[PDB]
Amino acid sequence: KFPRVKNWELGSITYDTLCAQSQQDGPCTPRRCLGSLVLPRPAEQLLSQARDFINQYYSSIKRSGSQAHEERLQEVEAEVASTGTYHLRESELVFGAKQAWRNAPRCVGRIQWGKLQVFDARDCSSAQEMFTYICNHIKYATNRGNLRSAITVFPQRAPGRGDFRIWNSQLVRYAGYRQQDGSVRGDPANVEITELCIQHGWTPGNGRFDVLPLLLQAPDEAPELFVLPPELVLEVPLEHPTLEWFAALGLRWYALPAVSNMLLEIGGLEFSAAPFSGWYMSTEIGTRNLCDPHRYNILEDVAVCMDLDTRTTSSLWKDKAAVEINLAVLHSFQLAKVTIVDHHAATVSFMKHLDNEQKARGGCPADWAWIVPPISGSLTPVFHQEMVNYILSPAFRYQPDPW
Amino acid sequence: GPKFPRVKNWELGSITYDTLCAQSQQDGPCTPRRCLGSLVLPPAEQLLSQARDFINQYYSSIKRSGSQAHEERLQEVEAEVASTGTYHLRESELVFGAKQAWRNAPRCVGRIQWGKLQVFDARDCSSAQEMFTYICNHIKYATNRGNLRSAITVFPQRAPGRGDFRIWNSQLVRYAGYRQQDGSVRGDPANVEITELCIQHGWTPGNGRFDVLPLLLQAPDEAPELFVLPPELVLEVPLEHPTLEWFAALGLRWYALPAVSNMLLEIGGLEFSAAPFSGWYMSTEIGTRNLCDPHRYNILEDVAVCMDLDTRTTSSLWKDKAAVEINLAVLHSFQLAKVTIVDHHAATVSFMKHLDNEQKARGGCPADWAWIVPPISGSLTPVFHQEMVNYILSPAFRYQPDPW
Ligand code: HEM
Ligand code: HEM
Ligand SMILES: CNCc1cc(OCc2ccc3ccc(N)nc3c2)ccc1Cl
Ligand SMILES: CNCc1cc(OCc2ccc3ccc(N)nc3c2)ccc1Cl
Ligand SMILES: C[C@H](O)[C@H](O)[C@H]1CNc2nc(N)[nH]c(=O)c2N1
Ligand SMILES: C[C@H](O)[C@H](O)[C@H]1CNc2nc(N)[nH]c(=O)c2N1
Ligand SMILES: [Zn+2]
Repeated sequence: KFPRVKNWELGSITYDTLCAQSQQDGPCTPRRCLGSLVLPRPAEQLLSQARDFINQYYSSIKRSGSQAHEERLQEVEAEVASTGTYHLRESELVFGAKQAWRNAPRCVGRIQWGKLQVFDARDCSSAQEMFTYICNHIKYATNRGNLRSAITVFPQRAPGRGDFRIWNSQLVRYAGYRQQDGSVRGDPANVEITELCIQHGWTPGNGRFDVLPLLLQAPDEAPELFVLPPELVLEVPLEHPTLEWFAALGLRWYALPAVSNMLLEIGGLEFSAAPFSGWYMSTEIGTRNLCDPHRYNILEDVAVCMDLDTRTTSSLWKDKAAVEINLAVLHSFQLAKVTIVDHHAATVSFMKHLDNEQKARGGCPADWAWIVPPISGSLTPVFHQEMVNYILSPAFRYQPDPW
Repeated sequence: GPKFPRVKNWELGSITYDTLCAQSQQDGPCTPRRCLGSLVLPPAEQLLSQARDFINQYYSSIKRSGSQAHEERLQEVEAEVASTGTYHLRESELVFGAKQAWRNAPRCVGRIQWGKLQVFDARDCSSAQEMFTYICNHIKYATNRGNLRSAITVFPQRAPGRGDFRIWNSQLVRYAGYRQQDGSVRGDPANVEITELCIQHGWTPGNGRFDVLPLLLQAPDEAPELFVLPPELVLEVPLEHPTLEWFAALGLRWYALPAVSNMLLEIGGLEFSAAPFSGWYMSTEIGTRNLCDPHRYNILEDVAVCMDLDTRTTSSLWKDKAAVEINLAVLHSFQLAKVTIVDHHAATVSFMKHLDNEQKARGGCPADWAWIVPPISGSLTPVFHQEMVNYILSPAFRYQPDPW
């Protein structure tokens, strides 16, 4: 019933009891673990999810059973009974957004969960308005390199009406230009979105790091195209501390990781456009974004600059180049005074988070395969920590691409 | 479409479906409410069903499913359980079973090799001395002076009302772990308990960082007896670095042969409590886990200081740098000594090929992602980007409680 969770570096044993609060099914069954899969394969429903959330909210401020609690439950019940739905008070929304981050099993950065600026953009009626909110989000979150976590929340979904959607997966993304000679200039993860932009009338560039426009969509309307003011988008040229040739690669990355394709669910209400940003862990850029084969794929180029043996795997040329690239990202962001965390500091902070959550709730939902970094796994403490994975609401969820 | 798990490779974009998982009879630790996949250790009627199942598997493998000999073997096994409460496997059944157990092992990245496994039948063994002889032969055969060969030696099965054959050590080769009076550990901390068990049983202990442990061997209903391995049987590789000349002076070494000996081999409900097996190392096992784990030899800081790295800050990536050079030293020295080894890139590539083989051969392959992905350079290898389905097929290797 209650899972025995062991740390194999220290011998420590905990027991997760938070998992009992899980109301949603994951992809595993006793016959097969599907834990490594990236994506997933009436009115009393909503009402019970609403009651549960309001109950959480009032417990958070230590006022359970009180008359403000009991009254808020009836407001929620009266509205659902008459309209099939209801609305969150802003304070509740602020709470809900923090819990969704706190509950995100794949996020290594949750030590920060209580510090989150929440912009209420539920009074949005057009793509143009959505653009203003996004520009402001970016300005606030970027704060000249002293990054600050933020989320902007657009109107929730409503029955028989199209969704508010940001078509881009992140607020800032580099273009992917498919050359007709088989290759791709720019970021191959972004080929499809780049093509959507062009079809919607964007005039494309031809660099490896062309910042994409935002395609914003208000309900049942064609998406509209907005170019982000170049001064809003802070970027960091990459250079290496000892390899003077590194900067000559023209490599660079943007400061702000702002995810915009996820759906935020609070108390049974769904928010299809709710972009959020924190700051980068260095490996995201250094390992995944630049070294992944289906991305910028720079491993070989850097290895040759380093004059390593490329002819054989046993010279570990890949491992060596990757370390230097990650070092270039850390150095450069620190040089440009932009908030960034290395994977050792991050994982160490995540262990402290686990301990805080253990005392606070009796567990912490965590997805080992995502929490463990993409290089130097067992060299971080999270590797040796067993983790229980489950779904708590409020939550961030994936949703289909709107096209 | 298909009512089976869909499996994606995110590098290549390719999709497969796992139908093999339908063959699983034993439940794992996960439920719809929570995934426990990262957890390291989570009657004649029952026997007969497992026995019938394995006999069906065996006859399938030789393409005689539904045949007269198949049905006679079924009747033969049932009648044997009917009078003894257990049954016995034929030689070729044991060979097929042992190989299928390796094939079925979700955590093993080396399964491309699964059909080339030398199976030594040792079901005649009747003493601890004789266990020693068999073990020595295994080591000689498998070590083959550096040109390593996969092998398993299978000792008599669990019998009703008779003690188990057990090998107390977790591997046939392991370094002593000597607990110091100043709290620390000399040698391998992983092996503190078995070292103390060896001493309690009469072994005169050394005081090195790399003292090879004696074997504690247990024949049925008898106390374990102690056997020292003749040193020439135990191939070691001194560690040096291709370009960093000082690395040799660290005096580090590792043994050639990884030979796991505490696992239980299960076949058709028959349980072989002693069935040590061995292949060859993947370099990250030695270079990353055994030598760099904090709770193992923990040499990361030593090496980083020799490399003159800034160890006062995480963001210098000193751990990452030292780790790479240690791994490189493992590879270089094993190659120089001409002792079979595989780096984590070559291994993971070979595992992708294996997944493709098994997709065609069996409609899928049970695989534990957290264990298949290597402990350094994870996403630099192709398996990181490969979704995997994990489940228990039988025949299997299983963990078993320690004899004491
Ligand atoms: C403040 C610093 C933060 C750091 C260092 C951090 C770190 C990370 C990293 C490394 C990942 C893995 C992402 C990947 O490989 O694609 C991740 C995932 C995630 N993060 Fe954070 N994060 C931070 C802030 C936030 C904030 C403010 C939110 C939302 C309020 C958030 C929500 C999430 C979610 C929902 C995931 C999982 C995405 C998925 O399931 O695909 N994070 N985080
Ligand atoms: C031939 C070369 C082989 C290589 C390179 C190889 C590689 C590996 C590696 C790296 C692991 C991870 C273990 C750990 O980190 O603790 C592993 C696990 C495992 N291997 Fe293989 N292996 C090989 C041969 C074999 C053979 C011959 C057998 C048995 C007949 C076998 C059975 C297993 C089993 C049962 C595990 C899982 C152990 C556990 O679950 O705790 N392997 N292998
Ligand atoms: C799961 N496939 C990639 C994917 C990642 C997503 O999130 C990545 C993500 C999410 C939140 C983050 C927060 C901070 C940070 N530095 N990186 C972060 C990275 C969202 C949608 C998709 Cl489709
Ligand atoms: C659970 N981790 C410790 C443990 C590891 C075990 O096996 C590790 C193992 C098993 C087989 C291997 C075969 C080849 C190889 N290179 N390494 C191999 C490593 C068995 C039991 C235990 Cl208790
Ligand atoms: C197949 C595998 O589950 C997939 O590639 C995962 C593994 N772990 C990850 N971990 C993080 N942080 N981000 C990712 O995109 C992934 N991808
Ligand atoms: C807690 C976690 O499951 C544990 O550290 C695992 C992770 N993956 C592993 N992978 C391999 N190959 N060997 C191991 O011992 C482990 N340990
Ligand atoms: Zn699972």
